[PDB]
Amino acid sequence: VYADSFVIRGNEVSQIAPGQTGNIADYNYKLPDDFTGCVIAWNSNKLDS
Amino acid sequence: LSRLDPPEAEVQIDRLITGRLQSLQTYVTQQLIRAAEIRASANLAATKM
Amino acid sequence: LSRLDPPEAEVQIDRLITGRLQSLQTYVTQQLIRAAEIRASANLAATKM
Amino acid sequence: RFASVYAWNRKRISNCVADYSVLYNFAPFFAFKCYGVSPTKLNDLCFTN
Amino acid sequence: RSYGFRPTYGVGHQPYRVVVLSFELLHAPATVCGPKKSTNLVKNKCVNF
Ligand SMILES: *[C@@H]1O[C@H](CO)[C@@H](O)[C@H](O)[C@H]1NC(C)=O
Repeated sequence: VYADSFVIRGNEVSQIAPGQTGNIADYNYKLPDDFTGCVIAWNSNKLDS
Repeated sequence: LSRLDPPEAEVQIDRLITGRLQSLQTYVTQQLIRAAEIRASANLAATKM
Repeated sequence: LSRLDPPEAEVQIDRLITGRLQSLQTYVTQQLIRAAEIRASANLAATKM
Repeated sequence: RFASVYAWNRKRISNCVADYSVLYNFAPFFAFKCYGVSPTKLNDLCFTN
Repeated sequence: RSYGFRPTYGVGHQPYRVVVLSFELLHAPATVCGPKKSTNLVKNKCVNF
C-alpha cells in the first residue's frame, strides 16, 4: 500500500482524479489513467490558515 | 473524443462498437445463405452440362 | 463479486452475460447451416446408392 | 447586484478569445457542473456564441 | 507560488487536506492483509476455498 498526503485548495480537489487536467493535475500531481485506489479529502481551515 | 473526457469517452464509444459489430454480423449471416443458394444452382448447372 | 458491491456487481456482470449470449448464438447459427450442407450430401449419397 | 428569477437577464458573448480557467478565481464555487461537454477540454473548442 | 490561506476566504478557497491510498490487485505474494482467521486444510473433498 502507498499513502500520499498534501494540502491543496478546495477548488482543485476535483482535479485529483484519473483523466483530469488543470493547474494542479499537470505540473504538481497527476494520477494514472488506470488508477485503483481511494482519495480522501477534508477541510482543515481551523488549523492551516 | 474531443468533447468528452476519456472516463466518459470509453463509455460513449462502447455504444458505437457494439452497434457496428451487430451491423457487421448480419452481412456475413446473409452472405452465408446466399452462397448456399448459389451453390445449389451451380450443382444443377454442372449436372445439366 | 468479491471486489464490487451488488449495486455495481449487477452492472458489471450484466456486461458479461450479454457478451456470452452473443458468443453462444453464433455457434448454433453456423451449425444450422453446416447441417443443411451435410444433409444435401446425405441425400445425394442415398440417391447414388 | 443580481437580477431576480422572474426577470433573469441574458448577456451575449462573442468575438473574443475565451479562457475558462480564469473564472475559477472569480467566484468561490465548488461543483461547476456541465451537461453537454466535459469542463476539461472547454478550452479546446470553438463556439459560435 | 504560495497560497494565501486565511479565514476570510469562503468555501472553495479554504485549504483542504488530501490523502491518497494506492493499492494493486495482482497475483503476487501478498504481505498486507485484512483481519480474517485461517482454518485447517482439507483435501480430496469438495469444499469452498
Ligand atoms: C470584483 O470587482 C471589484 C471592483 O471592480 C474588485 O475590487 C474586486 O477585486 C473584484 N473581484 C474579483 C474576484 O475579480
